[PDB]
Amino acid sequence: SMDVVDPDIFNRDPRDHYDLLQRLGGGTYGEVFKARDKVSGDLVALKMVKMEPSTLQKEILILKTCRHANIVAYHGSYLWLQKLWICMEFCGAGSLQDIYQVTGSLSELQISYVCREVLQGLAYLHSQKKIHRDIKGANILINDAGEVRLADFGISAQIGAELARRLEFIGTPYWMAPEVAAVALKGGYNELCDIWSLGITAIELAELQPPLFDVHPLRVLFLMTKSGYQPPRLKEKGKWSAAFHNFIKVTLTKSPKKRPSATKMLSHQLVSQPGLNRGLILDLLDKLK
Amino acid sequence: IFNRDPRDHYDLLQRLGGGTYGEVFKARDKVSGDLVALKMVKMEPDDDVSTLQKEILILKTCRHANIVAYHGSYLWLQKLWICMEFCGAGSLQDIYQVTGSLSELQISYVCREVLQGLAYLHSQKKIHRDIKGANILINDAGEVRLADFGISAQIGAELARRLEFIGTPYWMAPEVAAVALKGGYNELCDIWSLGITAIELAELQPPLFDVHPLRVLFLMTKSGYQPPRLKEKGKWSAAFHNFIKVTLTKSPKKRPSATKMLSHQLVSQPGLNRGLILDLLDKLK
Ligand SMILES: CC[C@@H](N)c1nc(N2CCC[C@H]2C)cc2c1CN(c1cccc(-c3nnc4n3[C@@H](C)CC4)n1)C2=O
Ligand SMILES: CC[C@@H](N)c1nc(N2CCC[C@H]2C)cc2c1CN(c1cccc(-c3nnc4n3[C@@H](C)CC4)n1)C2=O
Ligand SMILES: CC[C@@H](N)c1nc(N2CCC[C@H]2C)cc2c1CN(c1cccc(-c3nnc4n3[C@@H](C)CC4)n1)C2=O
Ligand SMILES: [Cl-]
Repeated sequence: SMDVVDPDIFNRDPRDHYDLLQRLGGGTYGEVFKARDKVSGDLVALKMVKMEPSTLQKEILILKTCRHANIVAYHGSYLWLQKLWICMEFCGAGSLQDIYQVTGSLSELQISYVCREVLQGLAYLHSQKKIHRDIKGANILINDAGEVRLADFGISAQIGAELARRLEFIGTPYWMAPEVAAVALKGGYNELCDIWSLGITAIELAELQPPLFDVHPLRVLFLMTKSGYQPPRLKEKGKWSAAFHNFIKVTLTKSPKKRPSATKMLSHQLVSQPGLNRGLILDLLDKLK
Repeated sequence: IFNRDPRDHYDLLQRLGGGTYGEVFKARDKVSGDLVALKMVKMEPDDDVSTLQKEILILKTCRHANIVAYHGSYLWLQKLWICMEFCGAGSLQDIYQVTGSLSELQISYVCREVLQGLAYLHSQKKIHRDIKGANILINDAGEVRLADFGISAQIGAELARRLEFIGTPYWMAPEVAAVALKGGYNELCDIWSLGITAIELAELQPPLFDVHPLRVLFLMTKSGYQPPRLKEKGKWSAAFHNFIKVTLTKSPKKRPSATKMLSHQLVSQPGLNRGLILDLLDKLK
């Protein structure tokens, strides 16, 4: 009650409300488990993080204040015995990475529908002055109806925490050049970084991996910052339509001043075409079986 | 670094000031009688001393007439003392607070001397990052000296701390990668800061000084942000107005370098010399 926006954190065992099912996956953030509501029988995903004896509260708040069909729903969190369990919408088919690893390259129409859906979620997030900063196949989830939901605001919360603390150390601003003020306040970039990530994700869904995937991370950073760096392209030309080649070209615009917003990208031919609906992903899921 | 009590070589005379960096004292050499400034920092047991050592290294390796003279440093009982030249008049901010607005010729001389120091630092990709009237000192002989490498010495460590957070970069936008590896800015930020400082020398405060710091930061990050200007138009020459206009170029990509600014009419004019500032020091009495 003392918070402006209540994060809805229960100081109790999540097993009071849920039946813990299988571990779906894990990483540096912690683990994701499947769970079932003890009264309604509805499925949920629990993201469990091991605590040390505030940035997770920021992640919960980013999620809670989203109320959009293309962003995973929030159902409350449990803080118990040094563990935080964030309860969210369960997406029965997993991530697009989980799917394409069995299925192979998605079709152009299936990629188009996913991009339209991700752009809707992004336009909504950017309208709220939020940035995702971790768009990729593993964070775009698919439910049993073939519908698309964005997940994982972990990096978004880490950046929010970093920028809020940074204000404590910057000192007086009056003599700062505008590019120094941009780093101190915003980290030196804006929400258009998500549009680039979606373009890379479209290549990922078409080629099963992002460009340079087998190059070392620090070397990829080095390659991307060289003066003669050029945005990546789809390897096969003839397989894709000129609209998919162009969608990649404009989302992967090098200069952020010319890279279009999520709202603007929703007018692109590739994502505004009439045959885009969840039925395309239902076809993909049939192939999965 | 000397492993001895600086009180053995100096008599502490008067605390000149203090801040987040610690304190600056006026001190006198026990044998020569020459005056020095001692910047002291108390080191806590768990502190990382890397950025303090880098600050000493910058001062020691700078061999330039427009950067404060360095004498040595002392480390004794976890107090670090950086010994530098003592400036009798203090900073340009300490001066204009008593003297008032500097003349266009005095500002032109100061900008020339600051650009010479910045050209030396920028030639080795060293960024001062805290150019302002309080960090430009005037020594007893009338020479203009840049001081305070406290921010500059922390840039590399801050970039390294921030790099740890970077996850996988395969889906990362090139501008995000550039900020992670190159910082989001370069030495041209000092050219902007000198432009603001010239306005401060002329008007007694930087533009928007009465506006809340957070609001100033937000205004600076808007796409329609307009660089500031001198308040009076007729009081200043066309060369001074153009100096302000070009140093305050919003795009760092088009902002002139320190060497390019040294060819500007304002600072390449014939009558600029330390006599213009020794006159300023005479007025101080
Ligand atoms: C990592 C587990 C993932 N492979 C996975 N599999 C699933 N299925 C269902 C059938 C078998 C399997 C393929 C099903 C799911 C997931 C993830 N998830 C989910 C749901 C809401 C939020 C988050 C979330 N919030 N932060 C993070 N996430 C994750 C994206 C990682 C970081 N995740 C699901 O509903
Ligand atoms: C440490 C140096 C500090 N003076 C300093 N300087 C800065 N600048 C910018 C220009 C150069 C310099 C003047 C800028 C910063 C800092 C600290 N900070 C920050 C920001 C978020 C978290 C933490 C943080 N979380 N855990 C820890 N930290 C650190 C405090 C160490 C333990 N820190 C900044 O953004
Ligand atoms: C400390 C107060 C300052 N107003 C001040 N006053 C003075 N006087 C003379 C009599 C009355 C008063 C006007 C005299 C002086 C100063 C500073 N200083 C000096 C000298 C070398 C380095 C640094 C230095 N290195 N890092 C930093 N500094 C400082 C700029 C703070 C950050 N400073 C002087 O010689
Ligand atoms: Cl910063």
